[PDB]
Amino acid sequence: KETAAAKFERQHMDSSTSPASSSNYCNLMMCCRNLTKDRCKPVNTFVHESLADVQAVCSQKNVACKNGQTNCYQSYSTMSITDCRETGSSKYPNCAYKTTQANKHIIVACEGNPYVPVHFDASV
Amino acid sequence: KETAAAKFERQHMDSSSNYCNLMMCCRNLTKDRCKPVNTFVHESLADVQAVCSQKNVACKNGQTNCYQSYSTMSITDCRETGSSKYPNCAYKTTQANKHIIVACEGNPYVPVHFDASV
Ligand SMILES: OC[C@H]1O[C@H](O[C@H]2O[C@H](CO)[C@@H](O)[C@H](O)[C@H]2O)[C@H](O)[C@@H](O)[C@@H]1O
Repeated sequence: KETAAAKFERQHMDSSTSPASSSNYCNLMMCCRNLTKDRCKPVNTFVHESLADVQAVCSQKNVACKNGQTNCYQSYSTMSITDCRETGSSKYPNCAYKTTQANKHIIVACEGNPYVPVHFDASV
Repeated sequence: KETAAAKFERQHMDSSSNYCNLMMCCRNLTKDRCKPVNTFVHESLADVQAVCSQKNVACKNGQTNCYQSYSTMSITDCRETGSSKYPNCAYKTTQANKHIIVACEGNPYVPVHFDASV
């Protein structure tokens, strides 16, 4: 008769392998979104909220962009994001990244009609 | 030419899979009925068993042998979809990082029930 301990392991345990762990999210994603084809993009943030909520930021808190422009906007709320940045040993075409999941406000630059995000400026 | 808007979506959007459908079935949780909800923990077995030595808390049923993990653990919640119908069980998969609460018993003292994630 299965023990209570083994029933729990059966119903609930699925330890991830190294290839499947979140720490490898950035390495897979920077590659599949084509951000490592020509050189290693040093830093890049992925945003996990809906597209509606991210597009909505273009009508939220207007802030200066790092480059000096003023078509940047910060979300009023924090958003689930994942920050990818090159590890010290990363070397093109073998780019490597440290994955950091977080909840932060995002700052995006907006342009066009409709006025939507066209550049990711910072997470704060 | 890919638009400026579409380029932003490619480099930066990753909003919100059949993981629950397969695991619920591989672990025999859909054998004669669809178990309605279940949670899988992706930490090592040793780290999960160590929770029985962490924060002692009351279980939902009032027992006093529940334990909450000091740290958040990577987990996946499996919830039956609205269309799910035995023998064609179907689940929505939601990943999270939360503290887990397990009831423990036995010698050695190990988890025997998943009570909640907080
Ligand atoms: O008795 C406590 C609860 O047990 C189940 O819910 C918990 O366990 C599930 C996995 O077995 C989790 O997915 C869920 O988040 C937990 O709260 C049961 O479904 C609940 O009705 C009980 O209250």
